[PDB]
Amino acid sequence: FFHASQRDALNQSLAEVQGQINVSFEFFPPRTSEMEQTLWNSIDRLSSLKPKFVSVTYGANSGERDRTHSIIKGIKDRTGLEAAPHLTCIDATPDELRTIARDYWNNGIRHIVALRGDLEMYASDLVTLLKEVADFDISVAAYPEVHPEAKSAQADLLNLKRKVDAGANRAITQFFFDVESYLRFRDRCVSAGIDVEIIPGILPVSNFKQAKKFADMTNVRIPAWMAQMFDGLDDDAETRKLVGANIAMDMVKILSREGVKDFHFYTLNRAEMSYAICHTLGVRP
Amino acid sequence: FFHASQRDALNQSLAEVQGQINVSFEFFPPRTSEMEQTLWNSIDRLSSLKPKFVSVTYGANSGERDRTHSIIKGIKDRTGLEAAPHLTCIDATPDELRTIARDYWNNGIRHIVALRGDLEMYASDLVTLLKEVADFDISVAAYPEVHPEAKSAQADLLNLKRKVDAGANRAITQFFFDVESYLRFRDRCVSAGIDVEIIPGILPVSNFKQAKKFADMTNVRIPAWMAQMFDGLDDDAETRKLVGANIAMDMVKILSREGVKDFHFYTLNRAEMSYAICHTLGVRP
Amino acid sequence: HASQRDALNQSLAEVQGQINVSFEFFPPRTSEMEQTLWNSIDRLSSLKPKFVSVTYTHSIIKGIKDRTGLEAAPHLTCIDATPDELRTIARDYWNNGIRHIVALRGMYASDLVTLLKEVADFDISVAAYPEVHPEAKSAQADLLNLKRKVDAGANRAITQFFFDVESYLRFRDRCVSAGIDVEIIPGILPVSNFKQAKKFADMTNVRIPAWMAQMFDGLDDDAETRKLVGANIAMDMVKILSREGVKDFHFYTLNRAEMSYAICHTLGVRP
Amino acid sequence: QINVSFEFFPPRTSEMEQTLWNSIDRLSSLKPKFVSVTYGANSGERDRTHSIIKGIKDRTGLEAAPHLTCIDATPDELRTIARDYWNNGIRHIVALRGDLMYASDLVTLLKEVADFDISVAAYPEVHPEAKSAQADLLNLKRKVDAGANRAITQFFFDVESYLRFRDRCVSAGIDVEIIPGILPVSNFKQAKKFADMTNVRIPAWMAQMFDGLDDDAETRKLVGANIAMDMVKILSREGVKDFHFYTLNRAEMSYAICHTLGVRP
Ligand SMILES: Cc1cc2nc3c(=O)[nH]c(=O)nc-3n(C[C@H](O)[C@H](O)[C@H](O)COP(=O)(O)OP(=O)(O)OC[C@H]3O[C@@H](n4cnc5c(N)ncnc54)[C@H](O)[C@@H]3O)c2cc1C
Ligand SMILES: Cc1cc2nc3c(=O)[nH]c(=O)nc-3n(C[C@H](O)[C@H](O)[C@H](O)COP(=O)(O)OP(=O)(O)OC[C@H]3O[C@@H](n4cnc5c(N)ncnc54)[C@H](O)[C@@H]3O)c2cc1C
Ligand SMILES: Cc1cc2nc3c(=O)[nH]c(=O)nc-3n(C[C@H](O)[C@H](O)[C@H](O)COP(=O)(O)OP(=O)(O)OC[C@H]3O[C@@H](n4cnc5c(N)ncnc54)[C@H](O)[C@@H]3O)c2cc1C
Ligand SMILES: Cc1cc2nc3c(=O)[nH]c(=O)nc-3n(C[C@H](O)[C@H](O)[C@H](O)COP(=O)(O)OP(=O)(O)OC[C@H]3O[C@@H](n4cnc5c(N)ncnc54)[C@H](O)[C@@H]3O)c2cc1C
Ligand SMILES: NC(=O)C1=CN([C@@H]2O[C@H](COP(=O)(O)OP(=O)(O)OC[C@H]3O[C@@H](n4cnc5c(N)ncnc54)[C@H](O)[C@@H]3O)[C@@H](O)[C@H]2O)C=CC1
Ligand SMILES: NC(=O)C1=CN([C@@H]2O[C@H](COP(=O)(O)OP(=O)(O)OC[C@H]3O[C@@H](n4cnc5c(N)ncnc54)[C@H](O)[C@@H]3O)[C@@H](O)[C@H]2O)C=CC1
Ligand SMILES: NC(=O)C1=CN([C@@H]2O[C@H](COP(=O)(O)OP(=O)(O)OC[C@H]3O[C@@H](n4cnc5c(N)ncnc54)[C@H](O)[C@@H]3O)[C@@H](O)[C@H]2O)C=CC1
Ligand SMILES: NC(=O)C1=CN([C@@H]2O[C@H](COP(=O)(O)OP(=O)(O)OC[C@H]3O[C@@H](n4cnc5c(N)ncnc54)[C@H](O)[C@@H]3O)[C@@H](O)[C@H]2O)C=CC1
Repeated sequence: FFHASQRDALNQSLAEVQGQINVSFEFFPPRTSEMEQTLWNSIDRLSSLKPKFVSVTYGANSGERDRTHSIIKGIKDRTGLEAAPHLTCIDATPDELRTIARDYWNNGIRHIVALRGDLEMYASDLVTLLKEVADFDISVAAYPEVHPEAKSAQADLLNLKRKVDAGANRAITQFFFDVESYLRFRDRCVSAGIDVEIIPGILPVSNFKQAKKFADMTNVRIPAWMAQMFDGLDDDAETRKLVGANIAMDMVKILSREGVKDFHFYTLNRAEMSYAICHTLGVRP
Repeated sequence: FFHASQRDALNQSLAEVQGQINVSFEFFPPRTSEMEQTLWNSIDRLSSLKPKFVSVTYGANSGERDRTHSIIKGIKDRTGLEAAPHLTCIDATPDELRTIARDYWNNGIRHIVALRGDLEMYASDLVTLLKEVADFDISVAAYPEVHPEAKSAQADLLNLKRKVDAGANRAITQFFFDVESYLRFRDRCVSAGIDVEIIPGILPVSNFKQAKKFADMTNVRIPAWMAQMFDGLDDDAETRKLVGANIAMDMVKILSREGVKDFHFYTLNRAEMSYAICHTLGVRP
Repeated sequence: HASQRDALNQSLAEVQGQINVSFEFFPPRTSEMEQTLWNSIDRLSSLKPKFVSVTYTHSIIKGIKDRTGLEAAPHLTCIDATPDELRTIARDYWNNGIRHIVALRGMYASDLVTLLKEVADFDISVAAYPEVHPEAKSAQADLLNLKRKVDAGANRAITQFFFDVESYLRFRDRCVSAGIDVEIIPGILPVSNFKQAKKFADMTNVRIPAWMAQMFDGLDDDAETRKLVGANIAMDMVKILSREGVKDFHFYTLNRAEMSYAICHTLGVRP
Repeated sequence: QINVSFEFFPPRTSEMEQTLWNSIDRLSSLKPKFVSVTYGANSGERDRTHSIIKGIKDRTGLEAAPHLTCIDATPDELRTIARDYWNNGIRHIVALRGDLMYASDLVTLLKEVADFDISVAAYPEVHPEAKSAQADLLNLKRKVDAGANRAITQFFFDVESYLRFRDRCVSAGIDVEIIPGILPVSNFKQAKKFADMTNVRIPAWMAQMFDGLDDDAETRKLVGANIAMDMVKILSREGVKDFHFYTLNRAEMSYAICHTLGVRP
């Protein structure tokens, strides 16, 4: 009865949203010939979905800044899509950052994901610095379950407001598996007067061990039912993929029904899962 | 809020049912060396799930009866699992059927899926004939959306009652995608005084074109959202598999919450999807 | 509540093209009603119903068959007729292309079914009463009679109109567990005139739910609102019935096509 | 227990003028809490809106609220107009911006003139020009904080959309009533045009329901009344006790819908 009809309604609603969802994909700089090939294969397949934009990460304190910039250029040259480099300020001086920013702008890179990076400058300072350089589109990190270093949930929330007030035109969340946490956070952002959309960062899980490691380092809660779902699958990649896709598809269906029309996917350079999740959202070639 | 909490509750409930679900798998006689290999690979993998039983189909009017019996023997000899041959009465005389039945019993085959088969004997007649031969475990076909040849839903329902009264100890449904139809049918079976469990026959869909063909021939309704879900995937087998697994997993989660503790899977000789669906039900090696 | 409504409406939209409908008419008593009736026939015919029937007549049936070609099934009662004449009329119909006959009493219906059977292989349709026929001594008794009529050869059963959906559903559940293997086709009475409808009800022992009485309260002089409210009630009823598996509907048009036509439209039954 | 309001538009032809007054007489018997009259910048102007408001008041004694926008109007002009309306007994105004001062600026301006009862527009499916859903919700809060006494929503056909929106409003601390604007549909072509211009979602089952009825007004009316009655029934079950009807100057449908809600003469 209830559970059945609820499913049908949720499913039909999702079907009718086709054509109204905006998506973006996050990639990281390949470290090997194999990953390089995989990445470009993924870029080609996901580019057909016409994402609002794609972004490329940059490991803070890595000194591999050139890799990020190189990938960004290649993406623009091959797809004509807007590619946003992630830029951290914890490992660079204001002068270096202004130089880096000016170069991006002159190279046609007009969207930057401004982050602080892990341990004189916090992300909000980078946002201001970037806005002084040029009228950049700026995306910043949001934490539904609170950044692990925040003094309080209130402080972390106020910090997001600070970043938006400084010029950030959108917020992208750390991944989460507790859907209610995201929804509650979205309401709190309204209460704090934040007027930008809080874009959910979605992590499709095929490798649970890896996800649990990411999660444990970021204070993200993995529900008991999810841990039980992946238990016993250490050596079953096929079942992990099916189970993970089911989880992600369930997640975006509920989010879509709650009015979310923008999704950012942590692809980890693989396209299969994100491509299928987008398919269910009506985002097709 | 609502949709979110409902998901969490459904998911947690499913997690807690681990160890209480009975499953069975249906296979068909391979027609080529390739399918033969695939089938035994699937048998080996699904056998580790300890199914209550497995069954092997027999195409009515095919004259390939020996193929079914051969596969059944091989399964018993290799796994030690109960293997139930499907037996049709539309293409054999009572004498031939009694002979066939006696041979099965003497060969250790004590469970038969008694069916009529497509066009002097209806399935109910076969049930009676089988019970006279020996004390067989007998499974019969049930149709939540009504068999296409029934004079009415009432007649088809009364026919199921006839089969049970004649000796059938369980009913297995034709596949369905409208979960409410199964639930309503289960309630009607109670109203008709049928005291056996109505086991849902689950069809995990990876090939939509094939499923639609099966469905159109059997009066099974494919919801509009499901047709839209597979639209545009004719040449994308990977996405079809992920989408189909999501549908099947959603289906058994809702069924499980409604008290269903028995599931029969139409594997079409492939194990991957059914194996993963069983994993979500807590049915693991 | 909201989601369930969305699910019900969608499932209804998908049943489009699989529901069978039939329309019941009555012989006109005036030139005006003659005009109205045939206009309805032309209108409702475009919906290609499984069949249409005329209360008891033979002429109207012929005209319908000659004008639309639809299976016109005339009603037949046991009153004012002898078994001899019955067989005569029965054979008179079958010999005129009339294959479907709604056997009614008005010497019971069962005997009428048996008689038509012993004459030819007609498609017999009898009456069913979800709220028990007023004359019947008991619910079970009237129930067994229906079975007797079905056993006698009644192909399908058509219920007296009703407004309490649960009553029809409970009755259908008792019909199956009673061994009746025919579909209990719900007879739908779209209400535009509450006074007239309440009259029929009090004459057939049909219950008018309190909510229905309240819904029509104060509309004696508001035909417009009555029609919208009645169409709504009939709409909701067939929607719920459809979700319960009912794929056959019989409409008591009272020779008017507007409402029945609209209700069919929502069931996917369109030209 | 349930309060209703009706919205009308200034007639532009003699035929529509007759229709409107017939509808006013019919609907006034239901004693609505108030009725409102829309404004068409290039389709009637403020004088026509005002004329109808005055006529309704004189003929029925009902509270009539003009829809007042601030496009191509100066603050001084708006103050002069509001003062005149107040002095003439018009004490409820539906304050709007109008398509391209924001509505919140008008609310403030009006409250400075007098203690007007003020209603503002709300969008369950977000105003088309809003930066985001969050920004549109914060704007509604700004309008309420500026003095708006209630919010009236753009029409919708996805009931859950309205329910989820109402919940977000409450979470945001918006304490006034979020009154659903109901559009009974008898002309689907016209409704779809309205919807396509305002980001309002039309469920698949609904589009399907009106398919093939382009030249069948009778069936459209019966089908649309069913949809509307179904909608208000669910909304009522969910705690809604105020409905605003987009009559499009016709009374039959809204009258019947109110009847089912127990709102009768
Ligand atoms: C969408 C997304 C993409 C990412 N991509 C990358 C990437 O490519 N490379 C990489 O290195 N990292 C990346 N990260 C990780 C990120 O850099 C870390 O989470 C980092 O520790 C914080 O960065 P931030 O931009 O959130 O910092 P901030 O917004 O500055 O927040 C960090 C902490 O400082 C606190 N804070 C802010 N201002 C003050 C103040 N004045 N005093 C005290 N505390 C204060 C905050 O509450 C918080 O606890 C990403 C995160 C997200 C969610
Ligand atoms: C779990 C499952 C497994 C199957 N496996 C196979 C297989 O291996 N091989 C194969 O050939 N087919 C198979 N089928 C398909 C099946 O044989 C067809 O659906 C067939 O047309 C009916 O078989 P049945 O056993 O349901 O027949 P029955 O139960 O006899 O029903 C068939 C029809 O006859 C009607 N009926 C019954 N008694 C009477 C009566 N006395 N008078 C009039 N009508 C009556 C019923 O209402 C129904 O419409 C399977 C179906 C299911 C659901
Ligand atoms: C679809 C429909 C169409 C109709 N069309 C017409 C029409 O065209 N013309 C017309 O004149 N009337 C018509 N009627 C009304 C009908 O004729 C009356 O309801 C009438 O009272 C007889 O009903 P019946 O045909 O069910 O007879 P029956 O089926 O014989 O049942 C009537 C009563 O007799 C009782 N009963 C049956 N057998 C016995 C027995 N052996 N001993 C004692 N009690 C017994 C039953 O329980 C019941 O109370 C229609 C009704 C319906 C529902
Ligand atoms: C009940 C109802 C009745 C209506 N009646 C009429 C009528 O009679 N005549 C007519 O012409 N129109 C009418 N409208 C249509 C309305 O005028 C349009 O929707 C118009 O485009 C916006 O009006 P508003 O009052 O909602 O403006 P606002 O509430 O000002 O909203 C308009 C947009 O501006 C945004 N916004 C608000 N403040 C700011 C800011 N400071 N910076 C940036 N963006 C901001 C909002 O989020 C929104 O996208 C009606 C609408 C409703 C729902
Ligand atoms: N939340 C996010 O989107 C990201 C967070 N980070 C954080 O910064 C640290 C340093 O980055 P790297 O030098 O690349 O470390 P790394 O080399 O371990 O990570 C490689 C890549 O994996 C992906 N990844 C890693 N952690 C992730 C996370 N928590 N969420 C989503 N994607 C993730 C990113 O694409 C990252 O570039 C990471 O260990 C992580 O803590 C880094 C990139 C993205
Ligand atoms: N419902 C069921 O479980 C089955 C139904 N059937 C019906 O009997 C007919 C004849 O059988 P075959 O000679 O094998 O035809 P076939 O050669 O086309 O089918 C081969 C196999 O595919 C699977 N299959 C086909 N239709 C199916 C269905 N509707 N549901 C679940 N599995 C299905 C069965 O394992 C079947 O043995 C089929 O076309 C079908 O209509 C046959 C087997 C199973
Ligand atoms: N339930 C039914 O389908 C029918 C019931 N009857 C009833 O049997 C008696 C004799 O019939 P008439 O001389 O035609 O009476 P009548 O002259 O009052 O009725 C004329 C026609 O209106 C329709 N009608 C009348 N009552 C109805 C009802 N309760 N339900 C559905 N349709 C109805 C029928 O088409 C009937 O032929 C009357 O009491 C009449 O109401 C007659 C025909 C059909
Ligand atoms: N949401 C509302 O209640 C209203 C919205 N508007 C919108 O403002 C803009 C300018 O208006 P006009 O030039 O008069 O357009 P128009 O000339 O197409 O509209 C004429 C009249 O029809 C009614 N109407 C039109 N759109 C409606 C809607 N979406 N919802 C309810 N009633 C509606 C109103 O009474 C309006 O005065 C248009 O986009 C129009 O849709 C105008 C009046 C009311």
